[PDB]
Amino acid sequence: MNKEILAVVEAVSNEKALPREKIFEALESALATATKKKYEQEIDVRVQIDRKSGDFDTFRRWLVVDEVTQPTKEITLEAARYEDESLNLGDYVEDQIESVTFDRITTQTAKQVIVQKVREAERAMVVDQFREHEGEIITGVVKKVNRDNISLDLGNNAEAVILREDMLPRENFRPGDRVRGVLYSVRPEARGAQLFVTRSKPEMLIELFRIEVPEIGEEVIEIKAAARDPGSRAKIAVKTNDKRIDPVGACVGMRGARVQAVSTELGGERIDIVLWDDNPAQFVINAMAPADVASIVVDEDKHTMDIAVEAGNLAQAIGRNGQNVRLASQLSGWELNVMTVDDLQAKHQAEAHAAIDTFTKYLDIDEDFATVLVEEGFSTLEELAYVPMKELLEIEGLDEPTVEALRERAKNALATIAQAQEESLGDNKPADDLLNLEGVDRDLAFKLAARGVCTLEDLAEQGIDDLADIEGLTDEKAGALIMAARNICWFGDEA
Amino acid sequence: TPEEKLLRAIFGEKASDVKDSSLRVPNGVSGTVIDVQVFTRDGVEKDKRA
Repeated sequence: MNKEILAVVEAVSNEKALPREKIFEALESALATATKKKYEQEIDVRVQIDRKSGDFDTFRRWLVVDEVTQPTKEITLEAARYEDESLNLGDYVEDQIESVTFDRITTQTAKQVIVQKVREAERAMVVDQFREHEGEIITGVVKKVNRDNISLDLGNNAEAVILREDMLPRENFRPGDRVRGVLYSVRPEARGAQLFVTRSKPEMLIELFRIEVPEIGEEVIEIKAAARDPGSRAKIAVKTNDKRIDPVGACVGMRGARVQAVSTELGGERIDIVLWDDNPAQFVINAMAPADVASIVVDEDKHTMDIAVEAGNLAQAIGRNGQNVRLASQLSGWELNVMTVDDLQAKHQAEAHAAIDTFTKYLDIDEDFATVLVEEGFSTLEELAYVPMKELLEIEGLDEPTVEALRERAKNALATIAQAQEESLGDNKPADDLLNLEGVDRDLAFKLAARGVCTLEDLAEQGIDDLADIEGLTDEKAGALIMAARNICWFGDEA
Repeated sequence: TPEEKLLRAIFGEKASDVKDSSLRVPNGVSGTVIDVQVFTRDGVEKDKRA
């Protein structure tokens, strides 16, 4: 209170990083806590130290409880009725004040409170800088090496932490080393907000490769997508906007130095450069690299497609574990598949045979005529009216009667939907035991009808693993329904 | 340290650091304080108990 408290509070390098009001409030709160510790009564007071004056005025708050205990710090309107009840019960406004506290025997407590306030100020600065800036997503030097954890200190008092899953499963970090991780969550932990990073997304790899790619730096080629996974897959691909540029060369960088640099940040996984194309059919093959151009598939409107490749390269192109398939799903904007050319040929033959069999029974034409009409192209005798007439009637001969397969189908759609709809009418018809059970979707009745279950006893006998075989309904929902049915059967004494 | 300006400068407690050197009872023995003597040279102002 002699033009010294404000000067002591204002460092202003680190202590006065925030406004002087915050530091004064923290110091006054510490002083009030020390005074309350020194005070015989367990009263609650708050102090305010003006920056201009420095005299910390302390006012004892009320915080009125709904009980009669501790009248100096908890009262109600019933007791205030003697004083005409000027204020309602439960008021937390200030109602008392203290002249001055000596704070002499409590010097150790004041020092402990000052240390706690310094820690709180460090945490506040961390929240003000790293949390407001979403941490420091940059390469740094680790300072603490805990069990499967690395804590690094950044500039401006910022800090970051690396989770166990965010690092390599086999590699362990040590203090003073380098850890690569993009901070995305500054959790407000005690004594500073340590940023949390996770190396499980392709964004970090794309950002690392973009800076070291001359095409990306000069904006000659723009990257449409990127795929990366720790331990599973990591590919770099950029698309040239008709600038006559090599996608593999742009993604690799200068003699592969960019890939080698990104490999360390990617958890030790090798970084490979793949091509990119605008056409999805070409884009799938481009993103399948390192491989050969043997997967070709197109779709009308859906994004689903098939992938065909040689037997030797069947694991390199996609792989049964997806070791490159996640690239084709991501770096191409199209569906991927892990199989050989034989599997695709068998699938196409099966689809053609199914279409021919359906058309034979749906058009009432002769078997040989239907086979001859359907062998010209895949799915020829299907959606004749919806598809253009140039495809369903390209061949000559019975061009006029080709529209009959759609004209009859338009009228017979009602009978066609009968097999889809009334199939459950006789075979396990729905009942209130399972179809009307609360907590399930509309597909539950169809699943019960197609599984042969009709009564709730069969569902109650089964558990969750047995019902988990159906992908439509999860094990938890079926288990909950079975438990509810069993409870109803047990306790149906009360309506 | 800035903690010094925070603690002793603001509060006015400019002693400012203290170390425990109290004449503790030697371990292993109980007792009852029967007589206490205070000898003060006549240069220092004696406290209330003196």
